[PDB]
Amino acid sequence: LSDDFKQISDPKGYLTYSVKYEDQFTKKDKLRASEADDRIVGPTVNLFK
Amino acid sequence: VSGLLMVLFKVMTDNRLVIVGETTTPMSNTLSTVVNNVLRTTYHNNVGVN
Amino acid sequence: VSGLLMVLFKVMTDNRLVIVGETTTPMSNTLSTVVNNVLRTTYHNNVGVN
Repeated sequence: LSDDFKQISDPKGYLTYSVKYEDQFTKKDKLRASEADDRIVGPTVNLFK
Repeated sequence: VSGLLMVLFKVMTDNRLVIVGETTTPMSNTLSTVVNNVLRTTYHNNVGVN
Repeated sequence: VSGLLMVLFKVMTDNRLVIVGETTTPMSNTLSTVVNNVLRTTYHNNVGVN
């Protein structure tokens, strides 16, 4: 068969996010949650440090 | 005005099909009542920023 | 009656200021419904006996 389009595991996207951190603004409250409380809302917390 | 005409070429000659892979399902006992009624049963494991 | 007069000296010549340090905040998903409405948002990490 011709095989027109190829398949992928996860989609990419055209518009992404950037950030400029200030390495002197740290809160002194190391918070915590569960593991499924972590995974779903996980990498999104580490883009908005 | 040549690069903006070139980014329009790549988006047009696209050809990709998304395939479900890696997905896992969490339990109700292991989620905050806030992060629960926002999830539709099964999330995609490799979740993106938002 | 000399030692009880001496423990009264030490408490009088005191001078200490408490400084908030080490404090952490737990989540609502990770506490028993009994130990939850007893905590005011943030506890002091180095909690004492009671």
